[PDB]
Amino acid sequence: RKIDPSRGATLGDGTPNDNDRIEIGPTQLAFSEWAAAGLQLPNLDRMREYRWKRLTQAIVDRGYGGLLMFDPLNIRYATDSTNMQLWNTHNPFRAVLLCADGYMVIWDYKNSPFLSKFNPLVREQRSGADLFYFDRGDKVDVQADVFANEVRVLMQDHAPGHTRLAVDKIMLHGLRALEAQGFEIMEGEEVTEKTRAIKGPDEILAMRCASHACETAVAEMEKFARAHVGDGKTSEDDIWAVLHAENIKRGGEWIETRLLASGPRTNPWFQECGPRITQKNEIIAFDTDLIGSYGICVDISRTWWIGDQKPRPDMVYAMQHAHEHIMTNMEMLKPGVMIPDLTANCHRLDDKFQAQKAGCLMHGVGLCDEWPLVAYPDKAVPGSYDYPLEPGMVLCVEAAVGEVGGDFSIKLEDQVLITEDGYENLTTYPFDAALMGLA
Amino acid sequence: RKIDPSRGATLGDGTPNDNDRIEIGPTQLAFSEWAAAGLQLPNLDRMREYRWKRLTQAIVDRGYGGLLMFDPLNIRYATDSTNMQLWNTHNPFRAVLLCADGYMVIWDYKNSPFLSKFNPLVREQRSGADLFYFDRGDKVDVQADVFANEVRVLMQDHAPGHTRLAVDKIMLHGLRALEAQGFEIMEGEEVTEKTRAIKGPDEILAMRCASHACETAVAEMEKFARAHVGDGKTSEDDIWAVLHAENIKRGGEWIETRLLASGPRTNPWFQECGPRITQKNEIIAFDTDLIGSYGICVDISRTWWIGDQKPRPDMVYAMQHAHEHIMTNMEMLKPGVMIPDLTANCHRLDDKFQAQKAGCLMHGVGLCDEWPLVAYPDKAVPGSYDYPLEPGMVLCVEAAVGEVGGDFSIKLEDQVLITEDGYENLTTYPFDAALMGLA
Ligand SMILES: [Fe+3]
Ligand SMILES: [Fe+3]
Ligand SMILES: [Fe+3]
Ligand SMILES: [Fe+3]
Repeated sequence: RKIDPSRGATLGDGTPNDNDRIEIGPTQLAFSEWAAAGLQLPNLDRMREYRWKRLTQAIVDRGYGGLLMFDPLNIRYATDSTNMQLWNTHNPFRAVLLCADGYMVIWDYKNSPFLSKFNPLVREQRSGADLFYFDRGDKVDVQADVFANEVRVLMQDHAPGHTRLAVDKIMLHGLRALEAQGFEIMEGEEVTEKTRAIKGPDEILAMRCASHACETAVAEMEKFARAHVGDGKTSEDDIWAVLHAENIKRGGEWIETRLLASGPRTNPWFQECGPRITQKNEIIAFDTDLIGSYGICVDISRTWWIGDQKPRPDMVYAMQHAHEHIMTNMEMLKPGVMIPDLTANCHRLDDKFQAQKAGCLMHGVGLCDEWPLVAYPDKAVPGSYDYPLEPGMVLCVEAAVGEVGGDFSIKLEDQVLITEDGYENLTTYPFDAALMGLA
Repeated sequence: RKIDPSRGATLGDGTPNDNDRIEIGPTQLAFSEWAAAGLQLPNLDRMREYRWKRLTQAIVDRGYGGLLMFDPLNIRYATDSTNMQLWNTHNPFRAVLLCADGYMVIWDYKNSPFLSKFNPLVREQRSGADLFYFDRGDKVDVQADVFANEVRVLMQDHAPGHTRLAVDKIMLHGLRALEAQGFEIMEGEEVTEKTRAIKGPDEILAMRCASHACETAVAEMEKFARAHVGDGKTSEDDIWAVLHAENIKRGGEWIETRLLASGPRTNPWFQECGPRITQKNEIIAFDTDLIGSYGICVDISRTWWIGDQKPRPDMVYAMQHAHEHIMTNMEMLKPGVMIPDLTANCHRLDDKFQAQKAGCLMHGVGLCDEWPLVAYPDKAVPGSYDYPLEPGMVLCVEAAVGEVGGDFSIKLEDQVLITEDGYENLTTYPFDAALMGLA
């Protein structure tokens, strides 16, 4: 029973054309819009092989025996398998071990070993890596030793002679149990972040699709906002709810922040989306921070003016300054540029906007916000990110622009791929004409 | 400028009646529905004080000097302050120290110290507790020592003589830095889970509101499903998206899982909500797993039959058996009953449903799934939860009922309060009359 009657045994991404399959993914709505937009689809099998090969090599390059992952985003990277991702983020029930020979094992939720079976690179599905008080109460320690012994045996068989085990993050009972087994615990995030920083061809294709779906969802939200803002009942939450639904309808997964705000709640930036009733002749600013189709993060920001009056002149200047900030900074991007040189040479925001500027001028992005973080000169730490940009990295380029004690802020941000030659702005979403000083 | 013209300086929960305030919360939509339903609103101030006093007492009772929290759900319990909750769950940028004398400090996101200022119990807003590779690269270790020295000084001043410091979960760099300051690191979750297990009166009021908002959101989803399932395009994701949007519109926060499935995808249970095109004359089953209004978790499950035909007799039996399971198990609940006695005396599912039954027959709930976990007899571990039920505990009571290799499952679950001399089922959502064999 096909989900897409117009295709053969597989969908355009190589997955089975089967309405009843376990595996989820983009909806027919999403696939339809991508085809209309002329987008080439990723091949998921080749994508999954690329990530696994790259992560395996990262382990080998460091002389480690294995990498043990409890962060659901790292688990997603290694296996492309989801399972209650958001519950998993703060309940560590799940683990993946990847050994130096490429052998990969998942410890999954006891009731659902079938969820990663679609990926043959996952060689075993086990259970019992859930080492936290809710799940095991006063008997965490017993299972921690069972689990740590399993990891020892796997490492003995698939990484013999290696005692170095990289771990991204683990509960203290698990840490103690692994150390008891003889492991020297290495920093797993140094491995995962640097590995994930370079996207293969299929990941870039997935991201193009995710970017399109997100921009479409945002367009629905803009449509809702311009039609309903100022009707005396429409709140920030009402507007933001459109983005939630439109993302989910296209096979997206969640939203990381609550960064949509209206009017004076845009300054200081990082106030959260809430019940505030929106008003005519006001700024609405937001940051998608969105985990979208194929599980790819799309992290873009736009600021809107909605009203019958024109925006104030200080608003227009702020918007122009913000847009100038990200376009100038984006021009720095090409392979071989050292991250601290991005910091040293970035566009300078006016004195009045310096106190409230964003936490970085750029950061990586893939399955969520990722390494590197490109700090502004006054916050940058020498020796923290001494590495060059490379083709296949993706960076979001940020501008947060507002005065201390001001009654609005501008937030703009684009998602940019590093190419062989330089860069490609993936983001095609319009900038507000009125705020840009146009008409 | 009031957000509610009909009230004075405060809203019904005692928060400022101010459309432009920083603090978020339930929307006017939610408040209106609750007022119409005759629900008493929580007093947030009294609620926050209750939690803080109880958490401090927990630290004192154990002979600890303090509790350091990086889990966003624990931070929300201690402070009632949110900040990019979902981003926070897998990016540990945030921390709260609560000392034995009740002194409480938050290290927040550098750019947003203002987010917890509404709670005067939070005595200081700092920054620099973000000890992970994305945020600090190769210089995590330097700040980890800065942060650990700060914790030492606070503990010297507010818990003199104490070397025991409970920690829920911390990055390894943080762990080593704290231990280097002379702290003995204790299990923080044992403190937070047992503290959070007893709800004060305002928390229970808050939960009654969240439950009502959730059931309203679910009713919208049921209306959408019964109207649109079987139209040849409506997908699981389309249906589920209604729950997302209606939650956000009422001031809810997120959904923890993807547990909605249609038809044969309901068996085995734990398949994820996806692109599947729904069909007339099929089961749809779901678990809300919802973080709702006031940040209260509402975790209920229902199973629907949608179609012009009657459900099969085995579907009716399974549904009635599931309903019998949770009503029988619920009837065991009262103060003083020992958790392992719930396990020992629980309703027995038929043999053919035993393999695929849920991971527990009950579990606690508050800001999310919480201690205790009441396991079925064949999984229960002696000595893991040797504790009695107490008034103020809230337990979800569930049933997953499906045969190995079967083409459907039933999922039912209600949310139940322990009272002074028994229990009160908080959940009023209907059971499908056709599946119950009543229609
Ligand atoms: Fe962002
Ligand atoms: Fe960003
Ligand atoms: Fe649940
Ligand atoms: Fe549950």
